Amino acid sequence: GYITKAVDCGYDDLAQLQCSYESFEVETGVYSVSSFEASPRGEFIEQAT
Amino acid sequence: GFVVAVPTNFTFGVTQEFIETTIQKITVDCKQYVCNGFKKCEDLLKEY
Amino acid sequence: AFNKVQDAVNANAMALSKLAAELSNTFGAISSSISDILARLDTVEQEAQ
Ligand SMILES: *[C@@H]1O[C@H](CO)[C@@H](O[C@@H]2O[C@H](CO)[C@@H](O)[C@H](O)[C@H]2NC(C)=O)[C@H](O)[C@H]1NC(C)=O
Repeated sequence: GYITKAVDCGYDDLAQLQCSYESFEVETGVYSVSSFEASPRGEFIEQAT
Repeated sequence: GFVVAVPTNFTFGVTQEFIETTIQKITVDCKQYVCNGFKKCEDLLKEY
Repeated sequence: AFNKVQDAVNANAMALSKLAAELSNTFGAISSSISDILARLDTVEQEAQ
């Protein structure tokens, strides 16, 4: 019942692969992956007077 | 005996035919397709 | 040619696990269990969940 291992899914690209396919054993290949990074945003406001 | 129709002249005829061997390969980013990077959408998608 | 013997065993088992896993989804309801929807809501709100 104890958590044995974990993966931070935004650290590098192997971690994005493991979290995008939701498994720890990944079976040699070439894979397309998703993004799990935060990347804090800004603001672009432009209205007329 | 019997009658047989035997050729006395000929040509060469060409039949054309297409056989498909492959399709276009596509991978989809499912998270960006469904939720467009919104955290409120991504918590509602865990229920499915 | 031996890897196709195992990929039929895996295909037989992947069909059965996609049946049992759709019973723990809530699909946007308050719970994945009918006996909990019947105990927390009233008769007009039970039918929508
Ligand atoms: C088989 O058929 C072809 C075509 O029907 C004949 O070729 C013709 O020959 C004459 C005389 O040489 C020419 O005037 C025509 O222009 C030819 N036609 C074509 C389309 O090439 C050929 O002679 C025939 N063979 C026999 C043994 O009868």
